[PDB]
Formats: sequence, C-alpha cells, structure tokens
Amino acid sequence: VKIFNTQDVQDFLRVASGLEQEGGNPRVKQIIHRVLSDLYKAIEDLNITSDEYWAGVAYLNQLGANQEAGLLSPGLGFDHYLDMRMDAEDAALGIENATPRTIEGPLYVAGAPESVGYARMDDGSDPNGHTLILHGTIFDADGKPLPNAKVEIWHANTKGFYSHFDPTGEQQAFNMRRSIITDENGQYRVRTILPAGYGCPPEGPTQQLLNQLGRHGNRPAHIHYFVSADGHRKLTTQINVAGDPYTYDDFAYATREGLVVDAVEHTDPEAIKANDVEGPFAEMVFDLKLTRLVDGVDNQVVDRPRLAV
Amino acid sequence: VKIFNTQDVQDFLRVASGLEQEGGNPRVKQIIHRVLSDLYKAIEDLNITSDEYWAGVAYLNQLGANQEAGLLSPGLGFDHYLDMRMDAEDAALGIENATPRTIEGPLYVAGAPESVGYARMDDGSDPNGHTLILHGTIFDADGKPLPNAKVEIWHANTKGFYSHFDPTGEQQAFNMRRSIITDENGQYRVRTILPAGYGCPPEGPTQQLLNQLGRHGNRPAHIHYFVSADGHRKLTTQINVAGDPYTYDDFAYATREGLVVDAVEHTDPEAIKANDVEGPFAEMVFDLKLTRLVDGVDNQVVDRPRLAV
Ligand SMILES: CCCCCCCCCCCCCCC(=O)OC[C@H](COP(=O)(O)OCC[N+](C)(C)C)OC(=O)CCCCCCCCC
Ligand SMILES: CCCCCCCCCCCCCCC(=O)OC[C@H](COP(=O)(O)OCC[N+](C)(C)C)OC(=O)CCCCCCCCC
Ligand SMILES: Cc1ccc(O)c(O)c1
Ligand SMILES: Cc1ccc(O)c(O)c1
Ligand SMILES: [Fe+3]
Ligand SMILES: [Fe+3]
Repeated sequence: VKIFNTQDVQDFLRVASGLEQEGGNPRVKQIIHRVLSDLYKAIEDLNITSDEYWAGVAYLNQLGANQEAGLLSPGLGFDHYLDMRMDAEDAALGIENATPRTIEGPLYVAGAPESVGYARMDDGSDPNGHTLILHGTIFDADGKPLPNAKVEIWHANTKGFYSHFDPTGEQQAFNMRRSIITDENGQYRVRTILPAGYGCPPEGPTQQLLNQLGRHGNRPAHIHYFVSADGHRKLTTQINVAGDPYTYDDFAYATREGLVVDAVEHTDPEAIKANDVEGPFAEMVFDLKLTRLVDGVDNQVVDRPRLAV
Repeated sequence: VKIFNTQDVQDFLRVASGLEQEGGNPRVKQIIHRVLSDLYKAIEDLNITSDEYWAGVAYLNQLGANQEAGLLSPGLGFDHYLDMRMDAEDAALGIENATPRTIEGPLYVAGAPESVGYARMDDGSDPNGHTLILHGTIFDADGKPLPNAKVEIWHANTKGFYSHFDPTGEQQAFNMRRSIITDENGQYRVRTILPAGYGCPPEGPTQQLLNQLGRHGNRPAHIHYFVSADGHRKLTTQINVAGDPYTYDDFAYATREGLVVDAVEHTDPEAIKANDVEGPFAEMVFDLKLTRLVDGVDNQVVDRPRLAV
C-alpha cells in the first residue's frame, strides 16, 4: 500500500501548503511544501503507524511546553551544522577565520553589566567556587590589538546552572554574565569561578529523546563569547576547559580545535598577590582574532530570539 | 554551499541519530536518522538561513507552549493523510467501508455519561442554542440493526467551543458529550443543540502559520462519532451540517461525501408536540454501518493521548 506519489496526494500537498492561494508569504509556503512532502513520504517509507505518529505529536507539545526546542536543536546537530555551512561560505569568500566560530547555545541573555578592561563576574555566592582569572587580547583583522572591542562572556556556576535559567532560584540577575570593553592595549580580563559542565534537565523532553538514541545530554565545562567591534563581523565562539571528560564527547557537538584551553593552577603567594586574590586560583588565557566586514556587511550575524532583561 | 553530500555531514548524521550507540530504541533511531537527513538536506536545497531556522525553532516552542500541535497537525493535512492511508489499506483488503471514516480531531474526552437508546446532551446553558434531535440506526457488517453498539458523540456549542476546552470558562463537565448504547432496534437518539463551526484561536500559533500560507483556520459545523461493537472495528467519523459555508473548505480537510447531512427545521405544532420539545427544532437522521474485524483484530484503531475525566 503506497499512495504518496499519486496525483491525489501530490495535489493535496499543494493545497495544504497554500501554493495556489493568493495571500501569504511565498518563502514560507515553499519551505512548508518541501517539509510536508518530506514528512508525508517518510511516514510511508518507514511505515509510521498512527500510534507512532501521535506519540510524535505529543512529544512536540511537551517539547515546547518545556521551552526546550533550543536545547534539543543543538543536541540533534542543527546548531553545529549551521556553523559548518557558515564556515563553508567563508571559505568560498576567501575569509580565513583565525578564531573558529562555534555554537551560541540557547542561554545568552542581553543586558549584562558593562565595564572597561576588567570585571568580576560572580558575586561569591557559590560555596564550591574556584577562582578563575581569564584574560586575553582581542586582535583586529590586521593582527593588531583592538581597543574598544566589546567582549561578552557568560558561563555556568559550579552546579552547572546559568543565571536566569537556574531552577534553584539561587542567582541574582546577570550573575557570571558581563560585557567588557577592551582597554588601550586591546585586552580584557575577568575574575570569575571555574564553571562546571552542563547537563540537560534529566526529566525534560530533550533528555528523554536522547535516552531513546542511547545518548547522554552532557556538555563539558565551557565559557561563551560574543566579540563585536566596528568594522568587524561579530564573533560567536566558546572555549573548553582542557581535561574535561566530555571535551570530545559534547552532546551539542560544539568542540573545535583551537578552542580547548588549559586552566593553569597557581599556588605560590607571589602569583596570588600579583593577581590580588585570596588564595590558589586558576588562570586561563585566550586571545581572539576578528574578521573584517564584507563590503561593509556582516554576512554571518544571526538574529534569533534571545532573552533580554 | 553544498556540503550535505560530504562524508563529514553523512557521518555526523549517523552520530547524532545514535546509530553508532549501543543503547536506545532502534526504531526511534531509524526514524530520527531519516527525519534529520531530510531536514539537513532541505536546509541546503532551500538555502534556509540561520535567521529563518531560529524563527522555526521559536515557532516550535510557541506551538507546544500553547498545546496546539494537535490542532496544527490536521491543518497541515496529516490527520486526513493518515485516513487516506487507512482507506487505501482497506481497499486493498476488499473491505468496503459503508460509512466513511474521517478525522477524530484533538477534542475527544473519555468518561462521558452513558445511557441506553436516548440522552439529552446539553445542559441548556447556551443562550442561542437551537434544539436538535439527532437519531439513527447502527447496522452491523451484514446490514442488520445492531443493538448494544456504543455510539459516542461530542460537539461544540453555538460559539464553537467544546466542554473541557472552553476558553471562556468551564461548561458543565461533559456538556454535549455522551455515550449511547443502541436499543433493541439498533437505534440511538439524542436531544442536543446545533453546533456552530469551530475557528482556530486567532492569535494562536496554528492560525499564525496558516496566515503565512494564505489560509483560514475554520471548520464547518460538525458532530463527532465513535461507534464500537463486538465483532466490528471501531468507527471514527463525523457529520457535517449541510449548508455551512465551510462544508467543502474545511481547514482540517475532514469533510467527505456521504457525511454531509441536512438539518430539517420543524415549526409546526404537531411535530413539536410529538417530539415533546418546547418550540421549533432541527432534526438530523444519520445511520452508521460498521465493518467486521480483520482476522479477529481491529487493524485500524488508534491509540493516542486523549483527555480523560
Ligand atoms: C504538527 C506536525 C508534527 C509532525 C511531526 C511528525 C513526526 C513523525 C512522527 C515520528 C514518531 C516516532 C514514533 C516513536 C514511537 O513510536 O515511540 C516513541 C517513544 C516512546 O517510548 P516507548 O517506550 O516506545 O513507548 C511505548 C511503551 N510500551 C511499548 C510499553 C507501550 O517516545 C518519544 O518521545 C520519541 C518520539 C520523539 C520523536 C519526535 C521527532 C521530531 C523531533 C524533531
Ligand atoms: C529542533 C529541530 C526543529 C527544526 C525545525 C526546522 C524548521 C525548518 C526551517 C523553518 C524556516 C521557517 C522560515 C520562516 C521565516 O523566515 O519567517 C516566518 C514567519 C515570519 O513572518 P514575517 O512577516 O517574515 O516576520 C517578520 C516581520 N518583520 C519583518 C516586520 C519583523 O513566522 C512564522 O512563525 C512561520 C514559521 C513556520 C515554521 C514552522 C515549521 C513547522 C513545520 C511542522
Ligand atoms: C545547547 C547548550 C546547552 C547548555 C549550554 O550551557 C550551552 O552553552 C549550549
Ligand atoms: C482540528 C479540529 C479542530 C476543531 C474540531 O472541533 C475538530 O473536530 C478538529
Ligand atoms: Fe553554555
Ligand atoms: Fe470538532
């Protein structure tokens, strides 16, 4: 029993997609027609039953009810795939990406405190927090230190929770989220704590689907970056804390060579005083290099829904 | 950009689908691998940008947040498509379906009061309700009246709202929802009111998408039926009130020839007095004929999540 390639079904697909309708958006119709065709065909090819189908529809409802579509997305590789496409396009334009891009993730929040050159990111409310001094230089497309660049950093606490998405309700707004404008030497520097790896809500729809694929929902400890500057494209990337068990087994497939960074532990009193901290701390250095706009246009910035507080 | 066909993307798709993982459900992995492959390819063929992609992800959260995946499904033709498959399968088995099946819709509620041969379905709470006497006979696969068949009926009020899903504040539980056991002559008879067509929540995600396709989100006035009996398959169908503006332009594509019924209006005192009502009323007669089990089993019953009370 096969009906997908019969006139009845093909004509019905055009009707449902609004192809012969006068109103609407032709681009949406075009995409919907393709997606529907593909799904109708997959239902036939894989002999998906009604019981299976409705289980899929129920999952969609709970996926959205839990606001997890942006979490499942990277877990199913879309986020990284979109990055592969941008990389391919840059290669086509002859653009060399000194600092590789990687996924943004769904947890960026607009509105964080802004400062010049330095900022402390945490409020010391984490018991198990280990002091981290993260600093670096931002370079322009010509390799020269870039003053006034805006470096945005966000990461999780030791429990693997992000402010604004913390279930324990423990964190104040923008905790571990800052914008640092680079100083005269093109440098940025922050005092924060070493993040812990992130895990998907174990009871949520994203993890339940991953369980069906025999997969885990963990990410290694990492730090997110947005770096923007006049005359340059906006850089989206992240660094991984070297040594993490999941560095090369991230459920979001965000790891890339060049982004794994070593956290050097400092114990002597000399270093501690020089970075005036209260005791042993970790230090990470990470420089980032920007690319220039293409004929005055940032051909790769992404406009997507982001929480703004 | 064309990278879908490279080994890097093809292997990635296998990894993301857990195909190389030992745990999990092989059936789910099989379906996920196909759906991801098709979508990754659709993104390439249609050159879907990251901006477009994330609008799609946001829409998915909104769809589930409003619990409308089961409303969008029929709007995009899936529900009707699944029935087409069922019809094709029956046609191949030589099963002549006397009463045509059509979609269940997402508003069935389990546990309605039950009675033999007759019941009034509404609580008279609808100010504009017009009395409707709906009756008919249930026939077995041989064309013989079937006593003891269970006829389940549910429908909307004059505002297009159903009990348990009324946006304006609860109706009596199970208002306009009843189960009727056919009597000694295989008949069912109910007193209720004429329903008004249903329209999708105007500001909801389903209507928002339909707008982009230049389509409306309306359904003609209709009455749902579930009919079950020993030795026969469970029938899912509905009847359309003849004359409705959307009879042949249902956004859920559920109307079928043989399911459009005329509601005859009675105003003469003799009719009124005979059916013992309090004034003019409408009458609809609709008989249903059932099909026998296939090798002792109901090959088309659908088990899907349904609200129970
Ligand atoms: C609005 C239009 C939307 C159209 C969408 C069409 C998608 C196609 C549908 C495919 C559905 C896959 C069917 C999976 C399935 O048949 O069962 C999936 C599991 C169930 O667990 P079981 O243990 O098997 O249950 C049974 C326990 N018993 C045996 C004891 C009874 O549950 C799950 O959530 C996995 C399902 C998630 C699949 C979502 C894919 C989409 C993501 C982009
Ligand atoms: C987690 C894995 C899931 C992967 C899913 C991938 C989806 C495939 C890609 C989807 C591409 C959709 C592109 C839609 C688009 O580019 O714009 C869609 C419209 C927007 O209207 P505009 O007027 O342009 O808005 C702007 C008005 N301004 C200019 C004034 C600001 O909005 C909408 O909600 C329409 C959205 C339709 C998408 C639904 C898909 C579901 C199919 C089952
Ligand atoms: C997809 C995703 C989930 C959690 C994170 O912390 C992150 O950076 C990305
Ligand atoms: C999709 C849909 C919407 C409303 C209804 O009353 C119905 O039966 C089906
Ligand atoms: Fe993160
Ligand atoms: Fe209905």
